This record gives sequence, C-alpha cells and structure tokens, in this order.
Amino acid sequence: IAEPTSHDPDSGGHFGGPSGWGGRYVPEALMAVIEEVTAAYQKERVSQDFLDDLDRLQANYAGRPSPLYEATRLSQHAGSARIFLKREDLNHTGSHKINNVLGQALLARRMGKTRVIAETGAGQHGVATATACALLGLDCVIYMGGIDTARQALNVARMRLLGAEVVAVQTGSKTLKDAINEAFRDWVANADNTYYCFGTAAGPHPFPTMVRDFQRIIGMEARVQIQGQAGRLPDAVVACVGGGSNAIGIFHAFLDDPGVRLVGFEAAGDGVETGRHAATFTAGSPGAFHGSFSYLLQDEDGQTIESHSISAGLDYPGVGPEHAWLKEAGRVDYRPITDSEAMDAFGLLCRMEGIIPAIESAHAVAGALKLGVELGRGAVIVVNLSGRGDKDVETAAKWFGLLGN
Amino acid sequence: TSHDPDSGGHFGGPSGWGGRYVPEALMAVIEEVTAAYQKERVSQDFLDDLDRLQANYAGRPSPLYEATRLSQHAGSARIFLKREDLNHTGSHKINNVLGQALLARRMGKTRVIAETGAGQHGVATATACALLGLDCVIYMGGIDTARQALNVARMRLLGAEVVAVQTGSKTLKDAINEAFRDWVANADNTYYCFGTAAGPHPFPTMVRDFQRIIGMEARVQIQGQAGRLPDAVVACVGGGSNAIGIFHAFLDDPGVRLVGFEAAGDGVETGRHAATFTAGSPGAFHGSFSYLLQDEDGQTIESHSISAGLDYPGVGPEHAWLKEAGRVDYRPITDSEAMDAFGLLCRMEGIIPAIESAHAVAGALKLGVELGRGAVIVVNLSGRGDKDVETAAKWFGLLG
Amino acid sequence: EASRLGPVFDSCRANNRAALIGYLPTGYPDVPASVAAMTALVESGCDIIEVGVPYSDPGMDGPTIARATEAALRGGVRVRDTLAAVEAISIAGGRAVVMTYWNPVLRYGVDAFARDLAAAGGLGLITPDLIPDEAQQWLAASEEHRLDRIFLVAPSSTPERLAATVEASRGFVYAASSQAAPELVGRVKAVSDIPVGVGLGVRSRAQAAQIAQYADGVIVGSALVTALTEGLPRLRALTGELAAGVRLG
Amino acid sequence: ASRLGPVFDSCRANNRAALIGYLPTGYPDVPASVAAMTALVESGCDIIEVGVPYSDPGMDGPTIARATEAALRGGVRVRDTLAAVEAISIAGGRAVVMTYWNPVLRYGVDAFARDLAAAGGLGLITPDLIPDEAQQWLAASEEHRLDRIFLVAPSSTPERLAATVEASRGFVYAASSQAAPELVGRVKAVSDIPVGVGLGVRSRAQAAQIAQYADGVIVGSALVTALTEGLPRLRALTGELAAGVRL
Ligand SMILES: N#C[C@@H]1N[C@@H](CF)[C@H]1c1ccc(-c2c(F)cc(Cl)cc2F)cc1
Ligand SMILES: N#C[C@@H]1N[C@@H](CF)[C@H]1c1ccc(-c2c(F)cc(Cl)cc2F)cc1
Repeated sequence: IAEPTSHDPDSGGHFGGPSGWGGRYVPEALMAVIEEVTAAYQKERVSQDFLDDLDRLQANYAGRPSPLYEATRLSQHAGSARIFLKREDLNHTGSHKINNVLGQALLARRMGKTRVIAETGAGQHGVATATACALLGLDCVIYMGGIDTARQALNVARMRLLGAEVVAVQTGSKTLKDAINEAFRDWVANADNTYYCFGTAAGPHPFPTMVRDFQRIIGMEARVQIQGQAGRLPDAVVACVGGGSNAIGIFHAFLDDPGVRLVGFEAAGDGVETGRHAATFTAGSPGAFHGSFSYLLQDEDGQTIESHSISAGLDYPGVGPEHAWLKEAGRVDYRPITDSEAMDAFGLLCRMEGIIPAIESAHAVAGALKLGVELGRGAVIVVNLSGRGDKDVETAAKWFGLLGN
Repeated sequence: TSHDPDSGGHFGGPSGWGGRYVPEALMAVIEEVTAAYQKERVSQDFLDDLDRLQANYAGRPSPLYEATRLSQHAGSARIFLKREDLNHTGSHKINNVLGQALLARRMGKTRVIAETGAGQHGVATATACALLGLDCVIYMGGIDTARQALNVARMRLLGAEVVAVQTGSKTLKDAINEAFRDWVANADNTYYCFGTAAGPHPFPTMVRDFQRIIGMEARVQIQGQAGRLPDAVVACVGGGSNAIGIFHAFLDDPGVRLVGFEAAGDGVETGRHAATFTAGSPGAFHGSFSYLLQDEDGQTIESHSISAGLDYPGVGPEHAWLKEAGRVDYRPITDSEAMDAFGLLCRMEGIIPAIESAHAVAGALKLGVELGRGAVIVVNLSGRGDKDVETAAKWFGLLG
Repeated sequence: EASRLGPVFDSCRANNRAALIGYLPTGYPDVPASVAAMTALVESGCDIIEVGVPYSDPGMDGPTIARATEAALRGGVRVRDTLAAVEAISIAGGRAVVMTYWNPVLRYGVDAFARDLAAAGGLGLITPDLIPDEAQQWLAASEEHRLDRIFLVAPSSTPERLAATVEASRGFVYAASSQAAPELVGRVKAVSDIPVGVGLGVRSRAQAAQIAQYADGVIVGSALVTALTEGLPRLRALTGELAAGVRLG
Repeated sequence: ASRLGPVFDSCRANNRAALIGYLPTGYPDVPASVAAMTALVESGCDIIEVGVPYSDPGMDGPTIARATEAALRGGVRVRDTLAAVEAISIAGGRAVVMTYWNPVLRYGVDAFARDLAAAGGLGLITPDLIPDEAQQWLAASEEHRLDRIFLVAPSSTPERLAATVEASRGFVYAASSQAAPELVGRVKAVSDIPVGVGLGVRSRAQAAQIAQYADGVIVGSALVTALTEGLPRLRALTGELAAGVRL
C-alpha cells in the first residue's frame, strides 16, 4: 500500500514554501528527462504491481526485514541507556544503499531505459548500483574519482565482476563531488536511453523524495520492532548524515510521533574549527548545489569547499534538502561527531557486541552514546546501523596499530 | 534422534563412523561437553536464548531466492539459493559458533579456542566471544596468517588473540592439531569451539544440530514459493557443516535428491585436489573415523583447492554414513568449474558468492542440465565472496 | 519597453549580419590579463561580451572552459573581479552580460548582485542552471534594475517548457547544442520574435557564417579561451575572422 | 600373565625399576635408527619403545615431532618399524611399538598384530586409542598374545581410570609438580599392574626420582636429542639412565 504524502514537497519539489528547500537547480537541457522520471515515479509509487515487485526483491533478494538488536553491552558507555541497533549492515551488499538501487533499477526497467549511470565515493554505491543492474539486465556505467579509483582497486574489480564499467574522473578535485559532475554530463548527452541512479537523498526533484521513499521501509520496520521489544516508542532515533538517505529513511516513520527525538550526526573530521571536516549543518550555509537548494560547505563567494572525513560516505560537502527543512522546522537536531569519537565507537562496538560497523555508522553509534549520557538510565535510543565495516577494516586496523609498518 | 549416533558417537552401528579417537587426557572434558550439551539440548532457556540471537543478532531466517537469470544456464531448471551469505559475519558458520559459545558460558568456561584456515571460522568465533564476553584465542596456520593480514586484524578488532602455528605444514590441518594440544592442557577453563561437523563425539552431532536451522527453514520456504518439495538439494562439502545443516530436514523425503559437491582442485587425476569422498579412504583422523586423504601407510596427504573452506583433507563422519547408506551422493567440482559459476552468479544475479559456495552453484548448473526444464533445485549459498574478490579478480585478469 | 540588448540586434539586422557574442572567464590567466583580453574582444569586433564567473563545479562547461576556470580559481579570482571586468568593458565602449551559475549569485545576494552589476554597466545575465521555475527572485531583480534575462533552451526541450522559457526571457534566448541547432531556432521563432543566439563549438569563420544564416547571434567561447592561451595576438586574429563570418553582406 | 610380566619381575627382584627407552623409526634414517635401538639394548635398556612416525602426532612433544617429521621426509614406512622390532629381538632386546591408531587401521588391526608378534614384538602402546574404541584391538591383542598399554592422565575420572587399567595388560602408561606420583597411587589402589611414567626424564638424578615410585621409567625426548649429537652420546646417556633406575 502506498503510504501517505503528508511531508512531501510541492509539485516543484520545494519543502516548506514555493521558494524553500529543494527544487530543481539544473539546466534546461536536463528538464525533459527529469519530467520523464518524475512522471514515471508518480505512476509507479501508487502501482501495486510495482510495490509488489519491490517487496519481492526486498524480502527474498535483499534479506528484509533487518532485525532490531539491543546492544546490551553498550549500555554501560551510554549512561545506562538502552541502545537498539537497526541492522541495515545485514542487508545484501552490506548497507542500506541496496534499498535505493532496487527501486530505481526497477523504475529504470519500467521506463524502458537500458543504460544506468551512477556516481560513487570509495565504491559503496557503485557496487550497489552494479548489483541491481546485474539482477535486472541493465547496462551499468559507474563514475568514480581518479583519486578513489587508484585507492580502491578491489571495489573497481568488484564492479567489473558484476558486469559494470568504471570510468575514472580526472577533472576537478577527482573525488565524489566530481564524479557526480561527470555523471551529470553523461546524462545530458544520453538521456534518451540512460537512467541516472543517484546515491543519496539529494539532487533535483524528484530524487530527494524518491530516494527517501525507497528508504522509508527502515523506519517503518523499526517503529514496529521497537514497540515489540521495548513496549513503547523510543525516546530518540538517531542516524549518521552524509547526503541523508539512511537518516531520512529511519526518521520518516517517527515524524508525527510527538515525544521521539530525532538527531542526525554528521562528520566533523579533525574538528569543526580545523577546516578539515564535513559538518554541513554545523559549519555550512544555505545555497544551491547538485540540483537542490540546501546546506553546503562554501566560502564567501559561493565556491564549494573540499570536505574531509575518515569515513568516505560522510565525506560530502552538501546535504539533502528535506533535512534542511526538518532542521529549520525544529523537528531534527543535527550535531557533529569527530573522527576520533567515531573510531572510538567503532572499536567499542567490535569488542562489546561483535559487530564491525561501517565508519559512517560509527558516527551514529558515537552520538548515541553521548545522547544516552544526556538522556540517562532507561532511555530507549534507536540507532540506524547503516552498514557493516568489512570495507573499513584496513582503515580501522591502521588507526589502532594492528598493521604496523 | 532418529538419525543420531549411539552413546559412543557411532553412525551406522557396525560400520563405526565417528566415535572418539582421542587420548584419555581429553576424555574428561569431552564427557563434560557431552553431558552439558545433552542437558541444554532440552532446556527451554537455552533454546530461547539461541533463537533470540539467531533472529535479532544473526539475521535469521535467511531468504530463499529463485535465481531466474541462472535458469538458462542450468538447462532451464529452477535454481533456488538458500542465502546464508546474508547472515551476520557472512556465512553459515555463525550458526555453529552461537550455539557453542552459549554452551561454553553455560558450562562455566571462561576461555574459547578455535581453529581457522584463511580466517572465516576464526572471525565467527571471535564475533560470538565478543558478544558473550569470553576470552578468545584463534589458532591459524602460519602460511595463512602471512597472506590474510586483514582477517587477523578483524579477529583482533573483535578482542581475540591470534596465534600463528608454525608446526607441521603450517595450515588448517596443523592449526587444529595445535588447538588440540591447547585444549589438553587448559581443559579446566577452556572450551574448543570446533568449526565443522567433524571431530569426536559429540561434535559431529552437536554442530549438525546447530546447523539444522538451515534445512528446517529451507524446507518450509521451498514449499511456500514453489508449492512442493524440491527435486534436489545441493551444497558444497569441506568438513560438512553447511551441507549436513541443509540436508537434514530433507533426509526422510523420498523424492528429494541430496548431492554434496567437494573441491576437485586442478582435477582428481592430478593429486592437487581436496575431494575426500572421490579419492580418499576410511581412516581415523581428528578424533573420528571417516574419510580422509591419506597415503598407503595412513599418513595425511596435503589437499589443494582454490577455496580455503574446502581445503581440508577430512570430512564429517555423518556424511560418510550417508554416503554408505546411499542417501547422499558426493561429486567433484574443479577450480575452473567453480570460478565459471562464480562469475556467472555475479553477472546474472548480482550476488558475489564465496568460492566455496560457487562449487555448489557449479554443481547445480550441471545437475539442472541432467534433470531438465522445470526441475526445482535448492542450493545452499553458504557464504558471500567479499573475502574472495581479490582471488577472483586475478583469475579473470581484472587486476593491473 | 525594450530590452537592453534589443537595439544591438536591431542594428545587426539592419547591416545584414548576426551579432558576434564572445565569452571569456574572469581571471584567466590572471585578472588583469583577462580584462586585457576582454578589452581586446571589444576592439576586434565583438558586439556582446559574456563575462564568465568561474565556479568550482561547472557542469555545463566543456573541458577548455573547465580547465581555464580551474586555473582562475587557483589564482584566487573573486566574484567582484567579474564586476570590475564589466566596468572595464563598459569603459572600453563595449556591451557586457554576465554568465554565471546561480549559487555565486545566491551567495552575493540576488537583488544586491543585480544592483551592483547594473551599476557596473552590465546589460544582462545568462543563467545556465537557473530555469524559470526557480527564477522568482531573479525576475523581480531583473525588472528592478533593467537587466536582460537570457535563459537556455535545448534540442530536448518540450514544446511547453520551450514556450515558457522563451516567454520568460528578455534580450535574447540561448540555444545550446547535425541539424539540431537550426531546428531549435525554428521552434523558438515559431512562438516569438525574440533574438536567438546559438552556441555550437564555433571555431572558424565558416562555422560562424553557417549559424548566421538562421540565428541572430553567434556565441563563441571555448575557441576564444584556446586562442587567449596562445596570446592576445592570436585572440585578436580569431575574433576578426569571426566578425567577418557573421557578416553576410 | 603378560609378555612384559617377567621383565618387571626381574626388576623388582633387583631393587630397581625398568628402563624403557623410546626412539622413532627412520631418524635420522632407517639403518641409523636401527643401529641406535640396538645400542639401547647394549647400553642397558630393559624395554624398547619403537615409535611409528605419524604425519600428525598430537601427543608428541617438539623434539619427537621434529624427528618424525625428518623421518617421514626421508621416506620411512610402517614396515620399517617391524624390521626394527625384528632387529631388536635378534639382539636379545625386548621391544614394544608405540603408534597412533590410523596407521594400524590402514595396515589392518589383525594383520598388524600378527606381523608385530611375528617380529618378536611384545606389546603395543596406543596413545590415541581409548578402550571404548578398542574392540578390534582387544581381539587381536588376545589372539596373538600381545600386551596392550593404554594411557591414563591426571584428569582421568575414577570410573575411566579403573576401566582403562582393567583393559590394560603388560603395564599402564602414566603421562603428564606432584601430579605424577599421585596418578601412580590411583592406579596401584585398584590394580597390581606395573606402571610406567614418562614426564621428560633428562638426567640420571631424574630417573632415580621416578624410580622411587614407578615400576618403569619412560625416556623418549632425551634419547632423540642424544642421538642427534651422536651415537656415542646415546649410549652414554642411556648408561647414566640405567644407573639411575637402580638407586
Ligand atoms: N548546472 C549545474 C551543476 N554543475 C554541478 C553543480 F550543481 C552540476 C550538477 C547538476 C546536476 C546534478 C545532479 C545530481 F547531483 C543528481 C541528480 Cl539525480 C541529477 C542532477 F542533475 C549534479 C551536478
Ligand atoms: N591423538 C591424536 C591426534 N593428533 C591429531 C590427529 F588425529 C590429534 C587430534 C586429536 C583430536 C582432535 C580434535 C579435533 F580436531 C576437534 C575437536 Cl572438537 C576435538 C579433538 F580432540 C584433533 C587432532
């Protein structure tokens, strides 16, 4: 069943007013394919055949529903609060990102598109896209920065094993935000048969809403599971915030719940005062970027500032527009977490629960511990464990001196 | 209890599969584990603790997926994949270590030791030990610790100690021997969390019972999605834990074929293989009477496979019983056959399988051609192939 | 009321030619050198100058403009340097519009940027990533400070969006792109009489002449940056060839 | 009676314990090892433990395990052990075979007992065979008149120690500070079978300490190390060990 649209933007994609957050800050050369994707998505989001196809893939292929685990051995470090982990790390491919690429790849098939392009930071979303494209017979082309391709040799081969093609972006700063620019240029040239599978809850309309909808299953499951295991709605739901897809996916089911705090944690890198960070809400300002009006890290002239984070998934200068709306409206608080706080939580979750989290997810775990101290004994905090940390083992081992020299 | 061994741990009576081929110095702790297991096997508090962990911590039940795009390569048969690759830690091994670690804490043991080849069972054991607050020591072959630096760091991040074994051939066979010597000296406070359905009684039965949930789920799932019991259930066989786990629920179904596929390496005719049933013989090894790869005098010969989990000279005794009884057939799959299935599963379904599991997929493709269009084959996808991406990249020349 | 660029195309149409529209990014190689090059364009027969504001993420820019704007930002170019270039072009007796992505304008302040640009002698604004759907603030500021608003149309533009974009444009409409460019101009001229400028990777005099047959203005940008990298003598030479191409008789 | 009955009988009648020396077949090579086992007989060994090198000896210490690795590397075979037993018997020695059970299963339990008896061997020490799995071994042990030396440990339960001693014939191997004499007391409290003790005897003084309470002193790792230095050191160390068991 199609869930209601109480928090949707207007027909122009604007949140909280006709000149609010979101919209479409794209060239006219792209509006034809965006209106086509928007019309296709509005038809399929209410098609029971589409929701059945997606449910069938989420259940038997992706492994949904993911469990809700109460990390009892973390309570001592969270002010004796009760930490519940939404185990998106157990999804196929190992992150929440599989929820996004399954719906969009199904949508690309419904539209008759035969070619799918996508960006990726250090490889996580490119692997996810290539996975769905293999499953549904779609041709796949992944754009990746030349710095990241040289540093992530195994993820490139992982994508080639799945039948996808990897293109190294050697322009600009040669990282995530420049792979998006190259994928955007590819779409302008090949919109006739190509679908752009965007990897987070940002970009022009309808992508912030569409990506959010494909991730809302996280919050829908968690809201039922937390009531079964705790007997009540939680005192807080938290998640890490890069572009915002995994956070908005678990946040959405709790928006109309009056007493449920919503806290997103962003990457502060070396510290928000050091200039080597990615704390978009904490140290950024509003502006138009990557097709939406939202928050981004920018200097006095409006130029994009390079972001830094020990995690690759939170290393992004912008953030989705629906999060900016929820911040302005006071529904969600956004707080920073440093590299050290996250790695401290990374190792704690390893020693205490045997769960190796993604470093992106470790930011949310770290903030949950801090929030548990603030909320006190007996507080019920739901944490979106957005991914597993098998990809981050080499980074964590160097951090804790497990590799030497 | 219908397919269970006698009190001595022997399958098939006069055949004598299994037993306890251990020194007397280890019989006190083995009788202690057997008594503890037979006590908690029927305790509802134990079964409830295990079910909560399997569901909320490990992610059970695992799904059953019909790989429709594999059908055209399996003689138009219908291949269903039992997705153990979606478990916590990435394989079926989490099922065994959750049961044994719970048992070790019920017994009062404060220390858990475990063997490992390339690192999968060591990571699973360390995972369960961190979860339950148990001191964990992993024994790993010195040849394996040198080329598996990340799996070592994985267990190390989980709070376990890792010991590199430099005796013998410095591999999985010798790591088991060293955990054996450790258990002999420290049996007062130490539990040996064995990683497959072999060893002395009660380990072949106990591990199978912990893996039984795979077959129980898969039998319910296949009737729901296909409307009938399958024409065949296949799995890869190293020590035999994931195979016996999915085979057991189907043992009394007359129409269900059971085929285990073992690692043939470069070929059975080359002496560089791990096909224990195809080329081995009965003998006493690692505390049980079963099949193993041995020379004319009974010395253990080295096994070779591109898989790490199937790179083992022995096999569980209950499989040796099922082979004699004619209930399960055991066929060899070569390195090349497994890698073709590996890449095919990547390009067709977007699933990257463990190279061990790709032996089962490759055999399913051959079996689907035999059974024809419409045949229902359940394949145990024991693990995911993230650990094997570098090995597979070299194979297909995607590296350089 | 007539647009600021209106009389320029009227004069070009009377002399049986198309307007030559030249683009150069501010601050490449440095700010003084780019100002000298923009001044040279006026001296060499450029009817309209496009003053490009270098942006850190220019998705619509080709490799030549992208490498030139990267180098200009490495040199520390500022948005105010673009307003200074507009002053210099007005002083040199030229006509300048500013082509820029919308985030620098939002950062500067939309009404503030329209005011300061109009003061600096600017005549209009080309907005490659601002469609009319998001142009409410920009429409109000362009009417307040009498600035032309050049939106873009594309071959893939729907008939509804094309008419809405042309209706929302003052000065001229930018047609960005085998036979797609003449067909695009025919679609615009089928619903309005507004001048249409065509950018098509123009690189020689013969290409400018082909476009001048059906378009009111020929837009050259990437070829000018390449010539400036050679030097001002090469840029003056190329601009003279392009000025000869737009003239049909 | 047992085959080793008379051996321990003439030891008790001389106010001494039995010196039981172990050596692995084929180290450093097969002829050299047989020459070393013959030297043990000449130097005053009462019982010889002829070890069968096994590829995975879990109960063997590092010195013996590396010698059996070297012996297997040299190509030693199971039949080589029966050739050493025949050589020891012809020289007037008394020899038992210590082996893991799988080489026996591969050879054939009945066939190995037959050929072991036919070579002059007197018993079989089975470190990884418990009486619970010794159905075939017990039958061949009686049919061919061979002693069966089972092992006991400090952790053996009273029910298991009594059952293991009841199944033994010849002598009981007690393998392991004061846990060794306490284990000997548990055996002597239920049966009058001789008891052998091997805890890594190294010198003449250590052999006398065990001989104060044990019917047999088992030496293994020390004789292998002596043989590595040379054959003369083996007879010199065995001579010192033969003098310790009489004290
Ligand atoms: N004009 C312009 C801009 N050049 C860069 C900065 F905004 C470029 C750009 C435009 C659009 C996008 C975009 C995206 F990120 C996701 C999706 Cl789904 C669709 C998109 F169209 C990205 C970058
Ligand atoms: N004696 C003797 C043998 N040296 C090797 C070969 F048989 C050594 C050995 C004995 C026992 C085992 C064993 C095991 F593998 C698993 C478990 Cl759970 C318990 C065990 F006791 C392993 C090796």
